[PDB]
Amino acid sequence: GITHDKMYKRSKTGAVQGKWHKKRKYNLGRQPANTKLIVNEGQKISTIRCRGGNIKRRALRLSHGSFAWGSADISHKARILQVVYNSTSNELVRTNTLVKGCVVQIDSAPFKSALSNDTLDKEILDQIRGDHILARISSRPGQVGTADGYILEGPELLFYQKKLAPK
Amino acid sequence: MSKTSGLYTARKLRTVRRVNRWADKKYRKAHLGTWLKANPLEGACMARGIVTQKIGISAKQPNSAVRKAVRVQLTKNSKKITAFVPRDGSITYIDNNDEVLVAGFGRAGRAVGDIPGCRFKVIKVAGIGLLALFLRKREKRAR
Amino acid sequence: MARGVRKHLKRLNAPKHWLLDKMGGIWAPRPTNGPHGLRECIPLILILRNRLHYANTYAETSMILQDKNVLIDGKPRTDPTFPVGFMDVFEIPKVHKTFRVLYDVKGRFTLVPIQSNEAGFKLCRVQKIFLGDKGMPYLSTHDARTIRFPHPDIKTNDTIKINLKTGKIDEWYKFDIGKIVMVTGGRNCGRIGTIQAIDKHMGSYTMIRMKDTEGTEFLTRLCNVFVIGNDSPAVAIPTTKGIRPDIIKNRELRLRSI
Amino acid sequence: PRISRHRNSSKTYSTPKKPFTKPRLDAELKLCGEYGLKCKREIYRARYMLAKIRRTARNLLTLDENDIKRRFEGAALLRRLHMLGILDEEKDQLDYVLGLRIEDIFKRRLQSVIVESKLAKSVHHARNMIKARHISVGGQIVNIPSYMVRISNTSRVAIADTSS
Amino acid sequence: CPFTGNVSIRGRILRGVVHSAKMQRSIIVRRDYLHFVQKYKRYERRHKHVAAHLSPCFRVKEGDIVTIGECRPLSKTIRFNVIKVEPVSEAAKKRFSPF
RNA sequence: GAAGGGCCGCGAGCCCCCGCGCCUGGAGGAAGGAGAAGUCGUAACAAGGUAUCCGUAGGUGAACCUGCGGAUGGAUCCCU
RNA sequence: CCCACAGCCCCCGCCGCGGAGCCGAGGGCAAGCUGGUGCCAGCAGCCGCGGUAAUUCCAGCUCGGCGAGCGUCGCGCGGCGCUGCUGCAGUUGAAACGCCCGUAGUUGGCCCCCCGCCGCCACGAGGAAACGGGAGCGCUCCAGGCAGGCCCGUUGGAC
RNA sequence: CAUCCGGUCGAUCCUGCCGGAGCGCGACGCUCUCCCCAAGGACGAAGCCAUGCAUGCCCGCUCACCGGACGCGGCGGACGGCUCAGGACAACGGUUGCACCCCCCGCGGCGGUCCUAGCCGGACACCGCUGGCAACCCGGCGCCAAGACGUGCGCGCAAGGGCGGGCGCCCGGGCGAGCAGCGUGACGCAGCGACGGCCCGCCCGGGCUUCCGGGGCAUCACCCGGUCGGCGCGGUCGCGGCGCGCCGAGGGCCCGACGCCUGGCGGAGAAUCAGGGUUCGACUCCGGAGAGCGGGCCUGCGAGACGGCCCGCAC
Ligand SMILES: [Mg+2]
Ligand SMILES: [Mg+2]
Ligand SMILES: [Mg+2]
Ligand SMILES: [Mg+2]
Ligand SMILES: [Mg+2]
Ligand SMILES: [Mg+2]
Ligand SMILES: [Mg+2]
Ligand SMILES: [Mg+2]
Ligand SMILES: [Mg+2]
Ligand SMILES: [Mg+2]
Ligand SMILES: [Mg+2]
Ligand SMILES: [Mg+2]
Ligand SMILES: [Mg+2]
Ligand SMILES: [Mg+2]
Repeated sequence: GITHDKMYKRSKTGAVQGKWHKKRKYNLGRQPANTKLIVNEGQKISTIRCRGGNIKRRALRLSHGSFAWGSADISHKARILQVVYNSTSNELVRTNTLVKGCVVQIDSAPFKSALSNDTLDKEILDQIRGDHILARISSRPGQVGTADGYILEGPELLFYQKKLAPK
Repeated sequence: MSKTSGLYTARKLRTVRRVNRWADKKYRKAHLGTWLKANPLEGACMARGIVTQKIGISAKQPNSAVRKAVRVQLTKNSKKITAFVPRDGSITYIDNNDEVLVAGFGRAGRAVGDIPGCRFKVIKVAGIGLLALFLRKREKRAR
Repeated sequence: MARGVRKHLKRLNAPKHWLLDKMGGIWAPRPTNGPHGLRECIPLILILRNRLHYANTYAETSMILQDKNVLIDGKPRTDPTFPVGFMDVFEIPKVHKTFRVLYDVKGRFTLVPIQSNEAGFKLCRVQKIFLGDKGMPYLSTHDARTIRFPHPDIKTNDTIKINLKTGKIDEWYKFDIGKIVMVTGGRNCGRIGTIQAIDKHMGSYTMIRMKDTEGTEFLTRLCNVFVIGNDSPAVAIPTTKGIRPDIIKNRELRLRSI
Repeated sequence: PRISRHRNSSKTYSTPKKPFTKPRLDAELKLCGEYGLKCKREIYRARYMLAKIRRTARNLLTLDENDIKRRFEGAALLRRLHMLGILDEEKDQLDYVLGLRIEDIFKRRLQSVIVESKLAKSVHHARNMIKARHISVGGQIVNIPSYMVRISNTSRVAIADTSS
Repeated sequence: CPFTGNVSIRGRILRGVVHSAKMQRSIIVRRDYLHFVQKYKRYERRHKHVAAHLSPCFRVKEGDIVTIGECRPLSKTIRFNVIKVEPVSEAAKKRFSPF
């Protein structure tokens, strides 16, 4: 089936190497999970029997995740609203597909329920008084079956704000 | 001198010999491949064929004789050759449309003696050696 | 490529220092995984059948072992292919024979008979220190044994004395210049000498220079240098004291024995 | 595979490069008559062994006297030659070996030793007697004519006790 | 980069000369060595091309001498990283330089 | 949670076209070699009866002939 | 006796099958006498024989070589300094480009007393045996095998 | 263990080839007393296959017949054996590495589990009754066991994720190397447990990877366009153009690229014999690849397995 063996490629000179054996099971790959944001329907996670009896779980649908505000040391479980930016391609954004590095909007309730009363960074607080907070994804859905991340801070926040503001 | 002799000149010497060793007739005949594709026996000690015509061939100018030979067709090639049965009075033992085994002469693929354009020898007919039939060790009453 | 692990062993592919006859058969015993590896071990049956000669076949050895007639480090072993290695204790109570497995100068395994006073322990080489679960310090050895909570004063390549009955450390010998050692690998297996120099190369092997009692000097890598005490051996050693004779003297000895 | 595949084997003799040589034929026939040899394979065997010894001696002689390998190999070779009686005892230098010759090999055959002991009338008689198993070496019956006797067994060769 | 990045140097250290420097952060290194032929009792000069990653901390032009350290596979043809550069002077004649 | 269906992925087999390599028929045309004691002339070897040969160009039943320039492996080591 | 059962080898008793072929005899290349045939039949790796003595064909006698093996066919090494690194040839035998410039390539005078680097030499570590070499041992010898002796280097299988 | 001989002429010396003389591998032919060792459908048919055999064992579970049957369950069947089609910077040989990895048995340790425990629940197999079909194959009803399946008694514990070192450099758990482990803020309740094994280390094995070596033809001189590199995600045991999107333009070549051919498995080694070398290497040991051609997959630590299953094609 799908394989990642290098025998089917060309050489550094651009030559055809040739083939000397049939396909092997060590060098196989699998179809992508394509984890979807929920926005019969519910959280669905599958399990994969990998080499050595090891277990791998890929998420197909999920709606929640753990997010951390590093500067203030605040962490809660929050609901993810939608994906708003992705560097690889805009098609993933349109489909609300979750991958590592996606930029998402989370609900503000778990944070505002305790914030807006202590001196901290102005920008995060302005986000808090609203409905959503900009954030990022740091885990790998499709390998561990989870979608965690962290709240954006300084220069990267400015970068992404300037990116998505005109839209 | 005429030949290169520097300490870092192995490549040139190898290439020179590689190119120049193709000028020997023997080396070409052995390592070129044309002879193998042209030899009806394809590098075999001897072959098996069917005799189809019994003929006599004159000798060369300084000699005077008619040598006895037969025309053969090889089973595994379907091509034609001329093979010569030397021993005295051994033509009468060979009959038309008979199974024969044909080998070579002393020289690899050149003509031998005053026989013109003949390079093969008959050794077995109908499964019995001709040398044995000539000495009366056995008889061909099966044919 | 074989689809899995290997279970057989051709006789011609067996280690040389086992001394197996070419015409004995197509096959040789395949040792099972255990305290020692394939190339630093010798199967039990070879000792019990081709040396001591208490058995003449595989079957007799099987009966003897399954009747519990040999103890290895205080534990009965019923496997004819169990691997025996260096500085192991071989006791047969039925005949009151006790042996310690060591190396001869020629580079082969030998059985040195011992006493009762020194058969309650063994020497082990520590070559790996690591943190296990919960950050608990650990320590491993050449015979595939691990000990938790070792003394901080014990470092790598040191030598450790452990009671056979209880795997508890008593005293330890450091790897240092001036300590008697015994070579356990390579061209110099079975030689005994004292460390004279230590030279390290960043990212490569560390070479140890040793001098024999007679003044001969030899080199070997640190991976097969075993400490056996502080200037004097801690255990009984073969009749010869780790001296390899030259071919001439060996020939003289052979002629004398002829 | 069968264990019989690992059994070794080799030839033991060499044929001359030029066969039809009159002096060689004369000398070979002369030697065959003198020692009553069966065929000419025995002479070829003797020449083979002599060549082996000579080559070993050459290789050792090329080296220095104080070479450990030279001492070891020369000592072994001299001991073998002395034990076999081919070389005289009083010679203990590697140079003397190169002067050896096949006749010295022949003189140590069983036929020869029993003939010089006056135990047989002739080499042919010796061979006939050996075949019939009327002879013994050290109390053991030997029926191989080409059997070579060591010096220590020279006085131990006698007639078989059980022979008629 | 081996200094500010997340790779480790392990294995063999080698030396060579710069042959090309056209890619964004990669170069081609030329290595020269000798091969002996027993029949003719003489040598041949051989060379090989080895690609390496060049970090922005180094400035390199053709003919420079570099020291490369072995790393994990970084791409299809790259397993080495530059760790030292020694400049070479202007218009210096190309010379056979085993290292 | 079965049968069944849809979209993608791995990918057989057949059809169409292109290219490469190895063999092979063919009226007629043309080369070479061997065989014999065929017909027409004598080009070369002697100054071989016009000294021989090289390159180039044209012509003629055939060997060959002629023109321009060159060599002696020539038939000359020798003349204000 | 041996053998899983049986052969075989070996040992003990009574009777006792003693059998040599394949090539060649002009030279290379060791080895010659009558009868036929008559450039026919045939031999002959090459030179050659045979057109009335055929020292060469076909037969008999005799003789030689190897020998339980001998001869024929094909291939590889050698022969071959006829592929030439050691170690060919290049006026006339086969073979110096019509001449010059010139990049890759190959090759480059003499000089510094010691430092660094490359090659080089020596030693060493590390890494399977079998094969090959080789120490010791009377499978009756031998091709072999790693045995074996009693009062054995710790018997040995070194390197 | 450094050898030559016959043949161009009316005679002679040379060049130069033809032929002879030796060893080995096979086939053909004649012949053959005794003993010992010993190869044996490989040689452009990896062509086709009647017939028989080549993988079983057993601790647990007996109201079976008189405990032996049978069946469930466990281990093994991925080793061994055959062949050399394919594959020419590959395989393979020597030398590195994983601070980019996985691993059954075995040996030694370790063993704390968030929110009826004098012992839990329901089934199937064999078997009884009733039956289909030429064969191969199975159907329905019915009481019963487990070291089988499910649930699960218990001192907080799997994967993953955020934060936690410096001020030119160097001078313990561990390294040559900031690598391991731990704390703490949030997520999630994975595995073990109705006769206690999840986990760690070693070992054998595997996967990839550095450097050097690795056939011929120039009547093949220019070749490559995921081809070369960078950024990001995905997938994988895992690194990686391995795959996808975007960006740039590169990489190889007379020190012979690319293409074509091979009656091409490689090495340890074999034949030959002054020294230097030439030719071969199906076959005993190691390694690779395949099981009519081409593909796909389940079980399992481990197979893209074929004396395992699914499809197309040829039989
Ligand atoms: Mg004229
Ligand atoms: Mg004229
Ligand atoms: Mg003239
Ligand atoms: Mg010549
Ligand atoms: Mg001329
Ligand atoms: Mg000429
Ligand atoms: Mg609980
Ligand atoms: Mg249970
Ligand atoms: Mg092939
Ligand atoms: Mg194999
Ligand atoms: Mg397979
Ligand atoms: Mg398959
Ligand atoms: Mg089958
Ligand atoms: Mg199988």
